[PDB]
Amino acid sequence: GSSGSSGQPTAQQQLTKPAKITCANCKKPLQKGQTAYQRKGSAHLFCSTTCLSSFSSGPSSG
Ligand SMILES: [Zn+2]
Repeated sequence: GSSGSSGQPTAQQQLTKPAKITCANCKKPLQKGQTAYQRKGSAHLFCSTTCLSSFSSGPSSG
């Protein structure tokens, strides 16, 4: 005979949704109005190209 778990224990606490917007690279408070950069099929914004590119990590389980 034998046994198993086959369970997925999940439980975390965090803010349902953010209040303000920040760069996904430098994490800077983008003033309301300033233009933001967004990649294709992605929900991440950036302050400027310099970051948009920097963020890109590469071939890492992605
Ligand atoms: Zn940035």
